[PDB]
Amino acid sequence: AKKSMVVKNQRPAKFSTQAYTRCERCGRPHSVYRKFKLCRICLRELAYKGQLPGVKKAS
Amino acid sequence: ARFAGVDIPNEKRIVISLTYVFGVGLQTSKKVLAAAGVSEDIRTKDLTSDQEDAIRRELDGLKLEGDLRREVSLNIKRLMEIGSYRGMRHRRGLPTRGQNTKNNARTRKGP
Amino acid sequence: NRLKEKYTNEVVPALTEQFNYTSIMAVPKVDKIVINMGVGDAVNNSKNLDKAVAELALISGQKPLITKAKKSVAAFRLREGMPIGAKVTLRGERMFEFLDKLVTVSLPRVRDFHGVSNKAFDGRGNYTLGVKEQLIFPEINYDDVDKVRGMDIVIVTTANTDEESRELLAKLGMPF
Amino acid sequence: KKGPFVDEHLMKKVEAQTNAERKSVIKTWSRRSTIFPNFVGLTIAVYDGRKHVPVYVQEDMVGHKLGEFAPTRTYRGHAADD
Amino acid sequence: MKQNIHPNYQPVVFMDTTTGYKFLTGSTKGSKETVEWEDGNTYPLIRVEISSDSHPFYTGRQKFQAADGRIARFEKKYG
RNA sequence: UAUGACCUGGGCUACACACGUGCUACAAUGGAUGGUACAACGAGUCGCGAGACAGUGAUGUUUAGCUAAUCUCUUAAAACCAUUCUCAGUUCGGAUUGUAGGCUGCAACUCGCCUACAUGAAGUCGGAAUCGCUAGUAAUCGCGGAUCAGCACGCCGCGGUG
Repeated sequence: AKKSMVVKNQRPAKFSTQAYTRCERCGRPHSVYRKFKLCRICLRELAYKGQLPGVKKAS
Repeated sequence: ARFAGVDIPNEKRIVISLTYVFGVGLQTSKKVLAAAGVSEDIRTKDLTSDQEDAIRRELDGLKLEGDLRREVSLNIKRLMEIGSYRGMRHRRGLPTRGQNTKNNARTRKGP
Repeated sequence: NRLKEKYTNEVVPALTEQFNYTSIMAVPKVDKIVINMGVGDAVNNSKNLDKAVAELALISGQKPLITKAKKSVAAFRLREGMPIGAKVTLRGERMFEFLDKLVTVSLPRVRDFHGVSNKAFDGRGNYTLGVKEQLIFPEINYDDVDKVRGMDIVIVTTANTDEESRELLAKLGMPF
Repeated sequence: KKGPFVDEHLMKKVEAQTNAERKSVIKTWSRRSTIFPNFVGLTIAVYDGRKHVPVYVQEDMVGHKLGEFAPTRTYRGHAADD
Repeated sequence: MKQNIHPNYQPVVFMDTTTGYKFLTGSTKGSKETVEWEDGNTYPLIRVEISSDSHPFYTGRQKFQAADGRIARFEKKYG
């Protein structure tokens, strides 16, 4: 399930109609910044630290 | 005749005096507003004398208003049981968009 | 009239084709109409029906009289009463003052699928008919037709021949 | 529409049963089916997921997909509706 | 007739113009008025110029409703 | 040897019914008549995508420009005058529908739209009550992201009026 839901979209499916992208830590569903290739929820787990020029204190 | 002679109102344009009528409207009633050259007209309590006589068959392009009735009828009443995935929903009564009928669409859905 | 002449001369062939030949003075022939509201409905006020009597004076066959029901219905409590729905009971050369409406005006105005009424079998050469609204008879009907209260239309031949009656009306004006 | 869309393997059963025999059901799959005028007068199955529905076709069945051939959208139905 | 018909037959000064085919008398509508137009209380045009074939069950047989029916619901090359 | 899976479509969104739930209306400040002027307005020559265009619009037909303090977006609306509908279930009010088309994608019913058009239901200001609103604050109008092939009234921020 972590591999049918992490490894499966890593495996080549039909199209973008089928293999919707997400971050590569945990294959979490949408609300995913494809402009930065990472989930909101998983990128938040970084945003504990944050490597971004955005202001960190929840503007 | 009569099609254009049916149930004259005053005070209006012929376009609203034909959307007023079952059918001919904002594409076509403005098209024959111009094709009979009417253009508001009336607001008069007089249509014309003879742009009627133009707009008998100039109006009679829609086939037909009674066969709009028999066009909904002739369409769907053949179109009953193609599926009947759509006909059953249309005539049982829900708006058959494939529409989310959980709570709302309350009037046509029936409370 | 006009359909006297085209009647007789146009049925002189249909004399021979249909039932009687040689009865050249007395062949089948129309009788009359009756034109009635007959709605019931009198128990509300009877006065709206007393504007249906002006609808029958408006269609203007003759004097718009009314009938009394034989028993007064317990489900309608109307206590026999004379207003029930209107009456003419119009006949003759007044029918011949009335039929060109039927054949070249009335239903060719209302355009409702040539008004088929083949169901109208009155046993012996008579033929019923009804109507819902009347936008018929120009410059007489309008500004009070906010609801046409109805009318019924029954033609009747002298003959008992139903199909020759079908050829007798449907001889002229109205297919079924 | 422009750039049409149609079945493939049971298009090869349109062309494998139109020529041969108009009889049998199919373990179908289609959200991607149509109906041609030649197709009328035969029997095909509809894949709900358990019941490959044996429906013959009439000309009324215009070129929809097997996701809407017959309402195999299982919803019971006759209990509390409308 | 009644004597002095206090009901209708009242003469509105109009015309039962063409293919209603009536003129004017003690009369009020439709099939009743008279048979002539060659003196003309008003002149015979105001109603209509096309006959009972003005009914669209027969107006040159009224097959102008055709074509309809077989393009319902599919003679097409889509999908 | 199974609650672990590959495929396949149907469910996941289905509806007798309550509250969660915003917009739209009921109207003349509207609704048509036009031509405004504005902050935004971020991704991008990976993609946005001209005054090149068939148009009713989806989209092509061209993609000009486009590594953005270039460019298509980015020309937002009310205030503006022009005519009427100045009174009404109302040029209404937009429930559908039947379609007739395009876009997306391998495929638009489940399980996206959008553009027509025709019919255009409620609805004529909202029980008990509730909640919010002491400044650009309610109210209000737009823009973008937002997800994403497709797809966002409420969904983030910014400001236009007040």
